[PDB]
Amino acid sequence: TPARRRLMRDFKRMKEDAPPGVSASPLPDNVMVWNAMIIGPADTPYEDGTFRLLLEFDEEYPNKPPHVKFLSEMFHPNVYANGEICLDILQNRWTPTYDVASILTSIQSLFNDPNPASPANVEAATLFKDHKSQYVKRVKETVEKSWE
Amino acid sequence: PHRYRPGTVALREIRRYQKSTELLIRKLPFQRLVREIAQDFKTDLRFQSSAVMALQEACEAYLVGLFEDTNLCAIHAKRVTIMPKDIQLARRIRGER
Amino acid sequence: KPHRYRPGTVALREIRRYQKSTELLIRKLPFQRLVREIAQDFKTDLRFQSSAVMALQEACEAYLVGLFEDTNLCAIHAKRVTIMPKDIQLARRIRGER
Amino acid sequence: RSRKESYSVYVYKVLKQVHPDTGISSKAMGIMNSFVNDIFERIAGEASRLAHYNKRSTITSREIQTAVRLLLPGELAKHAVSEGTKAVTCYTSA
Amino acid sequence: RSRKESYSVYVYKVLKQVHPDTGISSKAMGIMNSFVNDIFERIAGEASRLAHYNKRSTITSREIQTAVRLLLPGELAKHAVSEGTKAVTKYTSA
Amino acid sequence: RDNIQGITKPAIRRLARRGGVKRISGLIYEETRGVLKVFLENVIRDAVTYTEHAKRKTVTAMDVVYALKRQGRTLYGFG
Amino acid sequence: LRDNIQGITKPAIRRLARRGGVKRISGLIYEETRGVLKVFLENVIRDAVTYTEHAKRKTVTAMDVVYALKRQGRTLYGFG
Amino acid sequence: ARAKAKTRSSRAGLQFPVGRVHRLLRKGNYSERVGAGAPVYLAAVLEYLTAEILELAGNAARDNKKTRIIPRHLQLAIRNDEELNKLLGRVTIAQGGVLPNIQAVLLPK
Amino acid sequence: ARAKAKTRSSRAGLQFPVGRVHRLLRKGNYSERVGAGAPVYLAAVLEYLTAEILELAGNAARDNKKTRIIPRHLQLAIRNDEELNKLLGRVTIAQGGVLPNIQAVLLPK
Amino acid sequence: EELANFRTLVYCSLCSKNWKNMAIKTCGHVFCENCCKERLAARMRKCPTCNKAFSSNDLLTVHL
Amino acid sequence: ELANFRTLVYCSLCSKNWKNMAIKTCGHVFCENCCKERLAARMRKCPTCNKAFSSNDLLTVHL
DNA sequence: ACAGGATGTATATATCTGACACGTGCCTGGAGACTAGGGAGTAATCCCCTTGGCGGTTAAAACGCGGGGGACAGCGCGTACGTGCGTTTAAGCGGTGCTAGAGCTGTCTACGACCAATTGAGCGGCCTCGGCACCGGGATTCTCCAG
DNA sequence: CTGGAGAATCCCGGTGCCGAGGCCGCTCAATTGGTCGTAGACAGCTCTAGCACCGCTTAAACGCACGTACGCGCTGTCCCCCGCGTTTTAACCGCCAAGGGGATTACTCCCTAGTCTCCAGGCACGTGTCAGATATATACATCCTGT
Ligand SMILES: [Zn+2]
Ligand SMILES: [Zn+2]
Ligand SMILES: [Zn+2]
Ligand SMILES: [Zn+2]
Repeated sequence: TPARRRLMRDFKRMKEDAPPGVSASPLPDNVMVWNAMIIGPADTPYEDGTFRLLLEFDEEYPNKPPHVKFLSEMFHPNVYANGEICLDILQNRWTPTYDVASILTSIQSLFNDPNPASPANVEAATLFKDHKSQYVKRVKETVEKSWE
Repeated sequence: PHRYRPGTVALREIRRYQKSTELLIRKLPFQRLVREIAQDFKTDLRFQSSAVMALQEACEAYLVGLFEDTNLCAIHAKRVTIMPKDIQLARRIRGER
Repeated sequence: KPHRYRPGTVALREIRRYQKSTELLIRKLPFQRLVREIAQDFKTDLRFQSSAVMALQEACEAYLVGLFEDTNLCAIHAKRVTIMPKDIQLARRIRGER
Repeated sequence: RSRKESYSVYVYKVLKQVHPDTGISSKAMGIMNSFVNDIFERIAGEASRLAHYNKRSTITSREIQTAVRLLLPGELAKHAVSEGTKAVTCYTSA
Repeated sequence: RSRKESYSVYVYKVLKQVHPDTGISSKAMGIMNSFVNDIFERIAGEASRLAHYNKRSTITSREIQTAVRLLLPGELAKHAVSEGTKAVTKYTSA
Repeated sequence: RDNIQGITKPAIRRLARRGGVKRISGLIYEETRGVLKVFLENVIRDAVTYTEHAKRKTVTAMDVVYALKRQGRTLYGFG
Repeated sequence: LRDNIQGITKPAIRRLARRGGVKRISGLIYEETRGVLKVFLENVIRDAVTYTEHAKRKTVTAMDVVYALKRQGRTLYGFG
Repeated sequence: ARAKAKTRSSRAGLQFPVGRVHRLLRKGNYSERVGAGAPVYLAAVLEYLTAEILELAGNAARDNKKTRIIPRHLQLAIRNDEELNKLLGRVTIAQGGVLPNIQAVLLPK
Repeated sequence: ARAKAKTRSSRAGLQFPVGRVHRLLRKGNYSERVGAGAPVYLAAVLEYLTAEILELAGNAARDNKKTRIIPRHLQLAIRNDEELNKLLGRVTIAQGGVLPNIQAVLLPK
Repeated sequence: EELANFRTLVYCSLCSKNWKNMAIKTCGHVFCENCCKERLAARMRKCPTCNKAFSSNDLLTVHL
Repeated sequence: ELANFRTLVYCSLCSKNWKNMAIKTCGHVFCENCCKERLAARMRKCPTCNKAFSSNDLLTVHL
């Protein structure tokens, strides 16, 4: 099917030209399920962290927005604690042209540049906006737990 | 003198009246018709101007839809002239007769 | 000598025969298979009550008989006795289905 | 001097959110208010029937899920369900 | 062991009051039950709409008479209104 | 009486033109003005029963809107 | 299940047309009858399954079909 | 030892239940309150309509030399009566069939 | 002295009122009880439908070189969109007119 | 590499399976009629590239 | 195929200016230089389908 | 097919105007907090009924063939409908006047909701016999071809 | 157009059977009797708006003559639908079996109705200006007759 065709294309893309600090790969027995982990981008308190994700795909990729879940705990104004991320490109702004590599680039970029206009974690937004020191301490502890 | 062949002025009228939104029936003769249709239900009723206008809008929309259907019937009968058989067929198929 | 009725006599007699009875005209088992096939497109491994399948069928012959009654009127309006696929389209468009 | 309620403010906000440099006539606002009332009544009446069929006494967001799916056709219902679900998720999260 | 209610007893009483030597099948009784339920729902829904339109909170016999006038056509409504008024008058007198 | 003749031949012709009709036979003007009065007797009869139930003497626009909605011909722009 | 629309056979469609008072029948009418029946069934079953899955049960009951038909303005008597 | 219970149906001289109709009106979410004469009026209307259809269906069954009313006779009674046909124009009756009528064009001559 | 009042519409990121919809649900005799998320969901659906119609009507108005939406543009937008045309197929729009379409048989050739 | 660039220029950036033969009257972009029509069917009236609103009548076919 | 791409990219009339202008009446695409030269030379008829075109029918195309 | 004249028809310019977009005061309906009760989510159990399978009968479906009835194209003719022009005719607009009646407020009383106790009517279960569907056989009628 | 032949339909009689009709617990739903708060009937007042009339403008309706385009009838062809007989298929019926899931009951807890207080968003009311309607002179597109 052209859906699995695209999925194989994205397999080749994320296996051969993985963007910096990120990785992704489907299961050899199911190209519809991908487990991912992202190394924290530079200039961040999130830098070099090991944030694992589970990505599950359907035949509606890339016609319908699929779901991506974190295999790591989350604490971010635009990211729910359960690993869900408040991002339109997979929630409200789904585009077929977006691929796994481009999605991961967008994800790693939002690490350096959050968008608190879309608040998913109110506590994380408050700490990031008003209590930068506490937010930095919490993010450092979270990234350490990601290493552990 | 100049003389348009039959079928051209009719096409321009179709184009003209499918582009506007005005009411095609005069106001006063329609009010008089409404007021006598309503006088066999109650005597000396009064009508709001907005009520009469809503009645006229509904009647004109209904008649325009019926004319579209009766035009389709005439075209189905390999004609271009509509005639009461076409109106009767449309009314019967839409379940009004 | 072979005996043959003129074309139209048995058609009229079977019009009378099927306008007097109340039985179901579509075969029940293939209709049920069609219903299940169509239902496969909305939810997998559904189960159907026999009364539900019978209700669907009772609805379908009633709908089709009404549509054919309108189609016959369209065909007669076109000054012919044979119903054609354009008559069904006219009937379904005037009612507001197409 | 009775006060009558309508959806004019909200329709005007949505209009300036969609087409920021477009106005609207007064008679078009009445048609939009009639549309909003008609759709509200359709959805509420269908949800009430669903609740009565299932022997429930509460109209929840699941009943409106089902009513929207029953009433709106095709992709118009697919997007409306998404918009409703996102709003409920945001409301429960905030 | 749930108990389900129907109109079979009353329909059978009316049948023996109208045609004293005529019976009815089980499938025809279900059709009559469906008819009675459908007409009940039509009249009740129309009376509810009338009461809501007139900003009332009570469904009286006047609302049901108006609903019968709106629903039933022609002479069928004229006879039904007479039957309803006679029953209400006899009930109030008894 | 005689107010059904106020629905004139040119008015019926331009209604047909908006409906998309190319030409009209002469026996249609008396057919459409009977169809129109049947429609009007159906709508006004419900509107006046709404007014009587309201115990009013005037037929309001919302009464006409309710009478039309009751026939599956809902109208936007009058309330 | 696949290709079950051909179970709606030519003689069945002919009997349905005969009950509708049709005297003579064109040969191209059968496939369109299949199409119309398929559209009608897809419209009714979609609402029936919606009612079924709103109640969170795996079985489509007769009441679901009755509600789906009543919603389309074609009330059916004799099934509850 | 208050008094012997007299039914509201028997007070109004009806066969259809008045208490059941009142209960169905009260639990149907139609209004906040229900008047006393509303169920009496509605039961009378329902009984009149039932009597009308049963009388016509009994006549139709008697015309077929039958002593039971089957759905065919109900369908014939409804579709032959002009008032009931327009009251129930959007109703399908299971096992009802259609009225036997053939267009005059299709008849031989 | 309790807390600053935040509207349920702003909490849900909507422009349509959630409180007014909840009140209309509670005063409409639709059910005995109304859930918390029902008005939020219904207001979002209403906002989406109004946004769709307003966007299409604005497109239709800009195609006519006008900056104000009149009922003609609403009618054109509704009857040109396949989904909305079936959603509002039995709706008459006052002062909306019809769409220009002439049958190909009537055109001269 | 330049061949891949011309692949991008001629083929629809969305599908990458058909030549660009369908242009947007509003923003000047061109795609294939199939992708434009399915995006319209998705009720998504925004440009894939510039995200500017558009309609069906704002779409015009192009040759070569 | 490289020559074919050169023809597709460059204007058919000029083969030196990239195709960047669309004609609403016929849907062909050419370059602004060639089309304005046609308009100024009264060459208001299409190179390919000979359809009439004017300054109003120019539509800029971007890749 | 082609060109020029005459008639609608789209376009640009200039001017009025009233309807819409905005601003302001205020009030009442939404929000916040709390309390209490029951609606429903969940778990467990029971057994009805849905699904699957197998074999035999045979009724319906499918296929083929011969033919004739109707669909469809073509052609001629005559009515009647479109077009245009001159002559009513009455619609439309404005302005004025009068008053019925819609809309609101304030009282107050009958009336329906609520609750507790009581009993009888209808529902589920359970028999039973006659209306009726079916098979066998004879009488009448409808269609069709030959006369 | 008027008669026989044959097929279908109709009419009558005998037989079984299962479904409609009647009957008995008994349980819950209808009935009866007070109590109370509020919904609606009633009376009065206001002032909006609906009805009636008159005069002038003039747009539209009406009436008539002409001609041509279209509706309609007739004729011929041929092809496609129908009636029929034969073979093939699978629908239908009866029986058996296993289990998924519909249909209850208990329990608890969390969700929502109800109430009181507060205040800000939305409604009513002014107000000015700009989008849009209107008049006029165009260049441009379109129809029609002669070529
Ligand atoms: Zn593409
Ligand atoms: Zn763009
Ligand atoms: Zn060039
Ligand atoms: Zn060209």
